[PDB]
Amino acid sequence: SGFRKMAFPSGKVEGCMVQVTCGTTTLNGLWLDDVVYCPRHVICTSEDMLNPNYEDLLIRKSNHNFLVQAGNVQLRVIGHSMQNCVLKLKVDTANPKTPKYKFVRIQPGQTFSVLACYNGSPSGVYQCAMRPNFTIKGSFLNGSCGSVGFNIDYDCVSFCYMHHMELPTGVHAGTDLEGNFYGPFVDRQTAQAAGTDTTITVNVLAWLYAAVINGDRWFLNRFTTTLNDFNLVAMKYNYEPLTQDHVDILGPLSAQTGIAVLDMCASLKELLQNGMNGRTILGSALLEDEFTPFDVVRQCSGV
Amino acid sequence: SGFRKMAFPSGKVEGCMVQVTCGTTTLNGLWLDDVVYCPRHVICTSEDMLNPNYEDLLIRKSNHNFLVQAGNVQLRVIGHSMQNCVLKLKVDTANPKTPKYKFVRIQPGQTFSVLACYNGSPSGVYQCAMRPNFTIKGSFLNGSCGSVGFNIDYDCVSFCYMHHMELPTGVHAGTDLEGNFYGPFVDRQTAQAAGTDTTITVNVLAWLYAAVINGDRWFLNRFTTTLNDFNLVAMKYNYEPLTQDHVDILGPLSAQTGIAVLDMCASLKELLQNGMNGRTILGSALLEDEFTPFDVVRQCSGV
Ligand SMILES: *[C@](O)(C(=O)NC1CC1)[C@H](C[C@@H]1CCNC1=O)NC(=O)[C@H](CC(C)C)N1C[C@@H](NC(=O)OCc2cc(F)cc(F)c2)CCC1=O
Ligand SMILES: *[C@](O)(C(=O)NC1CC1)[C@H](C[C@@H]1CCNC1=O)NC(=O)[C@H](CC(C)C)N1C[C@@H](NC(=O)OCc2cc(F)cc(F)c2)CCC1=O
Repeated sequence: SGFRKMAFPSGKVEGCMVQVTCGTTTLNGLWLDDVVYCPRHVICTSEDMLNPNYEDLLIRKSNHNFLVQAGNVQLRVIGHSMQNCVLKLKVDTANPKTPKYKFVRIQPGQTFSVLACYNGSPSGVYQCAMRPNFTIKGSFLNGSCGSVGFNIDYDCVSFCYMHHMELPTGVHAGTDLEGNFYGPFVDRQTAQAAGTDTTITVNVLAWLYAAVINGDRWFLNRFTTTLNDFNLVAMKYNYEPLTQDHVDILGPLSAQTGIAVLDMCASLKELLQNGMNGRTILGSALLEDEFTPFDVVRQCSGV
Repeated sequence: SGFRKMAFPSGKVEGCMVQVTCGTTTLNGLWLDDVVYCPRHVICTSEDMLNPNYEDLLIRKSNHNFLVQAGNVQLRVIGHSMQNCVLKLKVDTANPKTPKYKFVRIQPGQTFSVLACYNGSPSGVYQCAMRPNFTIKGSFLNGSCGSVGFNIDYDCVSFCYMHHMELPTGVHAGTDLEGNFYGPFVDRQTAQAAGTDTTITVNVLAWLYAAVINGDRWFLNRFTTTLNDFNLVAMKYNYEPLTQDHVDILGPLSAQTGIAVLDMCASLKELLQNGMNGRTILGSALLEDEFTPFDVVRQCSGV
């Protein structure tokens, strides 16, 4: 039946993207009700970026210094504040397309859709994971800042991510919609370290289950293992330690397949220890960790 | 900056999806102006599927036998015809959300976004290639039939694909919107062969260029090659033969990188002959052929 990297439909979020301009800097804003959210570094100059005092930079700016463009229509800014690393622009006009929405801080290992935007126009949509080190493996060029990540909950959009920066590793960092960075990152042009990039173990198990449901079951061995024994081998390969919570989350996938979580851990252990010998699992020659159990169920149940 | 499998924004296509029901069969329709398009096998019973005479099956049906539901509203069917393997239902109400659109037959090697739908509700969106053997590597469960593939041309939606069937290989087949199958497939439950699944060579070169633009350039060797010499090695590995058209399409990527197409062919030759030695290119341990040159430029230029 197939297994694919799948984003949520983007339409509800498309009608929320606007253009925000301050001096020479143009980027993306999120227009919900009568508030527009964007990265505060919209106020920064080329050289301000080395060590900006946002409080002093923001103080030289008034309502009329912000150009907020929905399509071809200019909105009137009647208020501004800084919340952490986001600028909230109060506007005269409530977005008539505002969907039912929430702001959530996502946890590491969870996935969301990114609607990649330039000049407040939606460009494309792809799925990302908040990696254990609070980075994402995105596709973000000059102009993409203010692009948002989100989940759809039948009708309700859960915004979880706003894009701010690229790290030397070719990897991306940003905030929740209250403007708190995921991870230790700051919005300034300085040397910044993402930690060691550990693998989301529960996600790899979900993906090996997806493989089995789709008839790909060569990597299944005659062995079994224990939490402590598997987790000794995880540690060696920079895998997140598997917990009983993780085992319980996988139970619907165990139940559907008839393969005990611990039997799947044994298979994973030998793949980690032996490699794949030029063989592939769901069209990949490496172990994929950017699918959650929910993602696997959703796609293998048809939500 | 990153390189990712990216779909078009789906919103324009979301407002075009309806539910089509005939007897016990429910699937997806495309509502454009006052016409609804869907797979003709909507009229089929469990056993009709072995060898259906669609003409005779369609003759036992009237306008009122078709239930077309846009959200919670029933549309009135005032006409029906069969065009090849699609049913066109004429409806009283023109879709008020009809975008500027075209129907195109895509060529093999070109890519499109699939909006995976169940019960006329959009589920998710992912990018596919029409493979040389006229199959796609999708994610399609019971209920997905009538889901469409499309390109966006600034404002104009180019619908190219409607989903009909799964092949034994776990691989998918369907029609253009005039109801002509891509490839030799027929809408009946019989043993059907996709041909040998050849690699789209121009796409792999585009992807090796994308790798280089994103700073991943280990697979570059000190050698060069000729069309005829590379194409002798392509043949061995079931790669599409590279033509001077293919070379010309890649020129903007050559020009931006300073790497001659033929120098990139030499790199590809040694990867095909030597493998990757457990190394990765853009996070893949195999050679990716589902990105076109346009896709690479679009993502590496920010369209
Ligand atoms: C957005 O602000 C944006 O799109 N702005 C509109 C173009 C005006 C961009 C998005 C980046 C740009 C390229 N691809 C992206 O995702 N972000 C920034 O400009 C960041 C602003 C900071 C204040 C957060 N920014 C500035 C630079 N930071 C830097 O040099 O850090 C040290 C560094 C980083 C690195 F990756 C390698 C190094 F060796 C050193 C550049 C990176 C960045 O994201
Ligand atoms: C749609 O019609 C659909 O979603 N219908 C709504 C559920 C009522 C489905 C989509 C398929 C179903 C599972 N995943 C899909 O993508 N298509 C069909 O039902 C096809 C109808 C035919 C008339 C085209 N269909 C029927 C079966 N065909 C078959 O058995 O062919 C021989 C075969 C195929 C195979 F893959 C392996 C074999 F060993 C033999 C099943 C497959 C199919 O797509």
